[PDB]
Amino acid sequence: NVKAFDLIFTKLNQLERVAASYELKSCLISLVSTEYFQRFSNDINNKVFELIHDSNEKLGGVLAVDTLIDELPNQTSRLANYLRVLIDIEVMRAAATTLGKLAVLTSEFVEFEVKTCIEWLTQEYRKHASLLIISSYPFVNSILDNIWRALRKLVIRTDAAVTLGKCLTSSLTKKWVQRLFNGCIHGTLLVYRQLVSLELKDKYEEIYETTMKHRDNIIIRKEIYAIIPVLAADPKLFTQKYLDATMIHYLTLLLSDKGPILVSIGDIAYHIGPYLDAIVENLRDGLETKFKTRKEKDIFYCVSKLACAVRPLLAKYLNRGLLDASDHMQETLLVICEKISMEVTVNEKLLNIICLVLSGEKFRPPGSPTPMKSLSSETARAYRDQSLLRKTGTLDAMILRKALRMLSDIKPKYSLTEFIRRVIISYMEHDNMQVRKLAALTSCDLFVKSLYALNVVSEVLSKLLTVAITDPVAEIRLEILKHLDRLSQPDNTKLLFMALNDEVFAIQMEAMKICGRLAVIPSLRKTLIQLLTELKHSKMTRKKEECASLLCTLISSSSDVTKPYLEPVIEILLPSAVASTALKALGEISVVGGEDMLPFLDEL
Amino acid sequence: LEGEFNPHLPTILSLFLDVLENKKVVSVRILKSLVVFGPHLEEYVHLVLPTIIKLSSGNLKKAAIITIGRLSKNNALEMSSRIVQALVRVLNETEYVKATMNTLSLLLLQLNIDFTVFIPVINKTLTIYDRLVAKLLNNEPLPTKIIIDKDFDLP
Repeated sequence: NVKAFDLIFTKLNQLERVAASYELKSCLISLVSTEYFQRFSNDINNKVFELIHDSNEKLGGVLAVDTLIDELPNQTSRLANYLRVLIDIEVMRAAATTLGKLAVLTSEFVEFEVKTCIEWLTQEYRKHASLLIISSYPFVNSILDNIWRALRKLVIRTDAAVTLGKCLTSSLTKKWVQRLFNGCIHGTLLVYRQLVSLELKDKYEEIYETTMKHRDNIIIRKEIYAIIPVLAADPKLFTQKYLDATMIHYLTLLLSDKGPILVSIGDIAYHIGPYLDAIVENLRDGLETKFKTRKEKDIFYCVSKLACAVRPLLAKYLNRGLLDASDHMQETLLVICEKISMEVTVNEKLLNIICLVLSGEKFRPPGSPTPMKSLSSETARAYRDQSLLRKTGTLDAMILRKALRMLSDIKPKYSLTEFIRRVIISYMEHDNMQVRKLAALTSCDLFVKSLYALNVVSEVLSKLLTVAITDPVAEIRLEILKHLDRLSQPDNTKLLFMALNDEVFAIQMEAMKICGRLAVIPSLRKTLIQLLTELKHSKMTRKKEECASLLCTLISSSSDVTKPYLEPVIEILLPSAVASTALKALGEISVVGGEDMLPFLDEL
Repeated sequence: LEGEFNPHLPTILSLFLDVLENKKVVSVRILKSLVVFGPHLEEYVHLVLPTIIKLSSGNLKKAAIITIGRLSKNNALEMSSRIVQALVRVLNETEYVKATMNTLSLLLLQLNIDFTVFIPVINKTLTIYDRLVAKLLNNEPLPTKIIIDKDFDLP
């Protein structure tokens, strides 16, 4: 049972699997058995993982760390399994893992300098490990010696470096000391300039000097200087302006294309301007055609991030340009949103293939994966839907409907959920629509055919109301569905919303009694669910039914689980024989708080 | 016959309790006494029934389950759709026997609800009488025809 989902997790796509499975595992574990089972098993899988390392082991292990978290045993199993799993990316894996596990500085600093200098003798991910760990002048000196040994990977070294530089942010003097020192290598000066210009007069001066120098080994210096220039960003601004324009026009046209374009983008972010804007428009044209020849618009992204400007001419020019160019659509979405309104509304009206107003024709069978560069058509499905969500932000209805039907099944979730939320926030009102309601509930019961249906029910319940009211034959079908699928608790709340006018409460009471006589442990779980249902129901009565039921629950107070608790809770909530039960139960639970404490809270 | 509804029902609870507890005798007497009950109000019982049924003393046990259920039912639309999904998924051993038992079960208990079938139309993929009565219905009603599938029901 528990072992099942355990192995399922550990084995682990893999990531999310192990994640959710382990989450549920430790959660449902609910703290001679518990201790034993948990410790033994989990630690066995800690060794098992540390040996097995792919990353199934790793992932699930770190998950177990977080779960066991949510100090002695902590750091114990931490260093144990981590070092057992640590001398690809498993380095950074256990790095971050143990990092948050510890602090999210002794044995920490110990093993830090130890293993770091260990792999540093010819280290990096270990440096960054202890960096994030010790993150939120031992750091100063450590980092000094480290950066020495390693630099002259240098990436992860730079990670630990910027991490320390951050952590300190007196020490500014030691930092500026090491700064002038290194200032007195490619990767070295790269990381240096980066962290520095991110987080001083002649600092920035000599920066601009060496940087603009190397500006006029390629991509290395490209990114180094670029990152430096933006971070350090009037005299600075003007020197940066000149060097920027220079290198920009240099690279484009001549790799360095986007990079200098990126540095310029960051400058604009820091920042006729319309000349540079039209130049940026041509550059964006060629860049779109660059990713197109490739197939990157990130420049357009950062440019949008810079400001709103250049007016509808250049604005809509580039709009049409990039719109005709995978989250670039999303980036563009955010951009156009941040822009103004005109082009926003425009692209909103685009909707691609195949949608527009007018008209009441060409709806259902799209049906037409019209290729362009074409597809496997499914990309494009996840993306059809994503894009749909974005554009959203009868024709609407019909289109979205047919769509949702088609791409929900099959396979992957998507459409149904999407169009669900969509039409949800779309219509009603929609003052008088038969079709809206009908199709809505239609898709609803359609959903009755997993968790999709659940969250769908959430959205639906949100929408509600007189719709679901008219439903009530079909909503009764929905009530059946509610009963059936477990867990089934999900349905409960939904059902609760359905009250007033309906004939429900009869059937409700049915279910109630059913649970009552049902009076095993899983049946107790479902029972609790039912209790909750009663709570949420919050309709009224059946008075004495409620009384006797409550009595049954009172019997059920003994042993079991917090089910009994919440049972009393909800019971009370709605809304006397009171005393005897009350006193006995309560006082007990008080005495009995240790250890349930669900029980005590309930009692309250 | 009927008494009490309750005296039965709790005793019925003891019974299903035993039922959950692979002795073929279990399954046999199970489906048997199931049919014996017939009407009416046993509900949680009926779920456990659908539940115990969802376990798939063997396949044929589960088949007979589906049958007896259909009979005594001829509501829960809940457990209906539930076990519907169950078997129809099991639907790509019993697969023949299952095809019949489930087809029949459906026709029996169903429909007036096009939903179930419509889904099950898809879910089927992969068987006639079911389909026949289904489309027939889709056009317009028709009684009986279930006698074909099963018989007793022995008084």
